[PDB]
Amino acid sequence: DIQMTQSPSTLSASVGDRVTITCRASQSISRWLAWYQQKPGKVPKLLIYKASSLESGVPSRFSGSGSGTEFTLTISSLQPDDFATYYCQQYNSYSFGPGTKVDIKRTVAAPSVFIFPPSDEQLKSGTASVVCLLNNFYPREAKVQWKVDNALQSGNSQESVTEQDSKDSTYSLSSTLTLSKADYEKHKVYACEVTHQGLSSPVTKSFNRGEC
Amino acid sequence: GKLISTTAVPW
Amino acid sequence: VQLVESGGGLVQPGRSLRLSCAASGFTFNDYAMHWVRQAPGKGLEWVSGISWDSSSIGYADSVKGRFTISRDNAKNSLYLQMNSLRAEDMALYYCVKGRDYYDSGGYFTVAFDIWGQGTMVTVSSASTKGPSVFPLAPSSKSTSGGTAALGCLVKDYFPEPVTVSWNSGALTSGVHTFPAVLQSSGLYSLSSVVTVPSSSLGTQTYICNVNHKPSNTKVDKKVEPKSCGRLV
Repeated sequence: DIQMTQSPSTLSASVGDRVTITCRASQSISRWLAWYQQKPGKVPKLLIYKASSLESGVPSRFSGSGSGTEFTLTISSLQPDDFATYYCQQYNSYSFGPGTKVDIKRTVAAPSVFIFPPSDEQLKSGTASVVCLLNNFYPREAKVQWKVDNALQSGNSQESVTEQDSKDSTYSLSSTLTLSKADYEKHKVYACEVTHQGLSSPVTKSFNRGEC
Repeated sequence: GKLISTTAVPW
Repeated sequence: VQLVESGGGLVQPGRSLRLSCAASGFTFNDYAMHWVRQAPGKGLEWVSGISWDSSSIGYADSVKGRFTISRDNAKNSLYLQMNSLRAEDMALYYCVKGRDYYDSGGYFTVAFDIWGQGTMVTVSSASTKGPSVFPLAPSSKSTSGGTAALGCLVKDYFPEPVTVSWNSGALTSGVHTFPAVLQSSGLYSLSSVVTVPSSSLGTQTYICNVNHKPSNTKVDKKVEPKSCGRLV
């Protein structure tokens, strides 16, 4: 069993940058390593194989090096076609690295944070969904924590994120806390606490069920 | 070392 | 040059599917051939492979004993027989052509140079179901500057996909419709949100149009303001 790791997991880049991303094998794989590009909804594309051979038709700004356990993929001058996720794979036994996503750098933008109580219609059905919206932020990394009467929640929320916006290059994210009606009715304060590079302190959006 | 390999070559 | 997969679809856990891949535009018999899968929103996982001469076969640990790879060179076809399917086998399955290389006494794949578009495999015990659509009501807790956020929670449907529009396509600016999430119940859920001017709020009608073709469900939900705390 050969573990492939990749670093960084994400990278913010600009057209014209030289970007180098890393792939590592838990044991020697000699030169039997290939790099693939993949974009949302599209098929992966072979870029490099045997560690450093450039595939026919692939632009020469792409290069690969390494042998044994440490491998690198380099883009000498990033072009708009190159924003994508990049995967390495070893050919002793075909395990893939977890991927490196190269997205479009823009200025740091803190999310705008909004909270939504459950609807009467939904409560009537026996469930309560509480939604927290993080709108138009960058970079992608963001932490959302739920608190119910100030007790930190775990295991009862799920989040979803958009792809990077093609015009303003931001992300948006929802986090949804799901409870039974009875549990929702046992507490009073529902709060979404957001941490993000664009914020000097965490932002909390909250409501009191009895006022809402 | 190879999970899948053959000694035979298609040429 | 092309690889065309078929055989995918919806199957219940424990049942079987047989995938096919028809190759054209290259000498199929001369190449190792492989299957790679990608679960929704996740990375790539190699599944199975077979050498050009069929003498050597391999499987990912996660599928071995349950999947069988084979090829029919006369029909320029590759196959994957998948038994005892689980939820974790849900994925788009790509048929993939290998490029091979001789080293240290052996001939082995070093690249996957041609990939099919994939055939989608959905493994679920869930029954087809239309969503319930709930308002994400704009309130004093969902404003930011001169704007208010509102939306619709499209909950508990199966299978993917649903579509969401706002005011029949008239409202598109500021709309974010999130990828669905698969809940522990086996049903999907999704929210669609939009930011609007707060100065017309409650006077201006906002209706989300939700369509779930698999259940022939069409829901238009008017999203009304909500009192949630005091003005600020």
